[PDB]
Amino acid sequence: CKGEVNFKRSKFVKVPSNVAPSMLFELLLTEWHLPAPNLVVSLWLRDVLRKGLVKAAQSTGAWILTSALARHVGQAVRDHSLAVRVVAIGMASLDRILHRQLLDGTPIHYPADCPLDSNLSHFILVLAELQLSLEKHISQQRTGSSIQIPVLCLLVNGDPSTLERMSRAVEQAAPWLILAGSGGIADVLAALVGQPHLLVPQVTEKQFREKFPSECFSWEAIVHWTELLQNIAAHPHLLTVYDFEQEGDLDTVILKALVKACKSHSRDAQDYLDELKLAVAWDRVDIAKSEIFNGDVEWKSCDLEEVMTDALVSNKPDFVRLFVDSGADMAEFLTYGRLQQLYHSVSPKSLLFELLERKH
Repeated sequence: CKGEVNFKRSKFVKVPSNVAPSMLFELLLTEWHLPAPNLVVSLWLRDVLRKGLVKAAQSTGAWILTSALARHVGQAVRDHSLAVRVVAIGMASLDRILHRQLLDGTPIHYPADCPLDSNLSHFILVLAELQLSLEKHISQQRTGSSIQIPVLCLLVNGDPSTLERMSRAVEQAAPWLILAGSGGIADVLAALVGQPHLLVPQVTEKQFREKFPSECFSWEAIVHWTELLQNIAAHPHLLTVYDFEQEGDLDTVILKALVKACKSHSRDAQDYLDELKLAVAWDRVDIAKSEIFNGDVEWKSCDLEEVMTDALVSNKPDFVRLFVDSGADMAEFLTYGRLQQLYHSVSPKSLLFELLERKH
């Protein structure tokens, strides 16, 4: 069901039980008319995040999966939108929303002193399972020149139950990147990950009593969280702890984690190719060179060809230096058609474009 809230109208798509995974995706794509996401991330530290990435997202755009500490960041992103574009989707249930009967049965006034955040301009009215489903759906959807789409899990100061949300997500083939200083289950995660015996039957209780000792817990939930943690810690790939109290660049470790991730899933050219396209977007070319080409992958020219075109078109010289140095023979690459393409891919704003146009 389609609805509009003249609050400047926000879109509502009815999110029925067991909804098709590719249904809400195409609905938000078409009914909301947003551009293709080149990146998706599902939610000192208060400035590091909201400055280094928020600014570095403007270059290429991305999608941010959130739920209306959190209010400060919501207001921050609201302030960031005031100054290619990034979109936010309000995938949320209907039970926790107030005045749900008013919107169920045309500006639906839902003034409540609960209501949803009016900063968002879209929503999907119907929870963790939907998150996992959409994540696996986007991670499979190939945005291309056949190009897949990135999705990441940013964890911060979470609660205990999130481990379950992480547990299945570890099976979801999703890299996890967590910060060590957020102040919740993130810190215990950061502490308990490194062990000779990766398990922790009771010292898990030792730390959960050590960190956040406001509520007392039964031993059954403690041993259950212990087995959950033992199951989660068995995928080092998706798992990636880091610190921002000493030194970093969030988009740098971001690529670091994503790259090490696409390392394990498989070893192909096209496998690494999305990530290489990523570094292309981020110009973190040194990282990839040390990491991707020189790291493991022995490339084939015919493959990298496409990317090479991309890189050149970006006036992006260095990566070309490398890809050529990676053994790309532009002599092989060159085609009068290839140059025809390249030139037709010139900037319309360029006086070159105008001059060529007058010529034509």
